[PDB]
Formats: sequence, C-alpha cells, structure tokens
Amino acid sequence: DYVMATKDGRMILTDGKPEIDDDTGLVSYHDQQGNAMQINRDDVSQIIER
Repeated sequence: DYVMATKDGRMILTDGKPEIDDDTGLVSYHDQQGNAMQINRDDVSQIIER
C-alpha cells in the first residue's frame, strides 16, 4: 500500500513499497518527495495485513 501508519498514529503518505533491512530493523520507505529514508521497525505500525 501507499500509506504508512506509524507508532505515533500519524499516517505518512508514502510512495509505498518499503524495503526492510532485517539484519538491524531499519525500514527504507519512500516519502512523497521521492525520498528513500529509513525508519525504525518498531515505529512501523500499520501498513497492511502482512
């Protein structure tokens, strides 16, 4: 999906389609600006039924 609901409950509009580095727990997502940034796995709340 294209929305990342996070720990704080805030819905982040994403390009979607995130890549998680499962060796540490960093989630590489794409923001609206087309930015590939990494957030915390624990900060990832609701993406979709995984």
